[PDB]
Amino acid sequence: IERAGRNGIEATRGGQIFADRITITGSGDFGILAYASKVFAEASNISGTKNEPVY
Amino acid sequence: IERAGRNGIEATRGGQIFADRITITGSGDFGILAYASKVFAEASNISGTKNEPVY
Repeated sequence: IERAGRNGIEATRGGQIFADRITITGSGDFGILAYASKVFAEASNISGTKNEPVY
Repeated sequence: IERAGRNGIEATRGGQIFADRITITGSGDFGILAYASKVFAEASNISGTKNEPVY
């Protein structure tokens, strides 16, 4: 993922998201956002996040 | 979910039950029950439960 206008990854209302080595770049908001939902990322390359990377 | 004869939600023996604004009412037993299992209910509206609502 790259150049996201908003959160690079958003998981809302209990929706799990699987990820292993996903590269995140230039997101408008939090690169990874958990909203009562799980997110898995064994590795990552979160970069260029205007707000806090992991939320 | 209304007027259940037993626990209005049940995740047993594993498994997951997704829920966001789920409404329960009048359940005969536990409003939400879990046996080694995940249950997600962000904004549940448990009501009229005879036994303990969340278990």
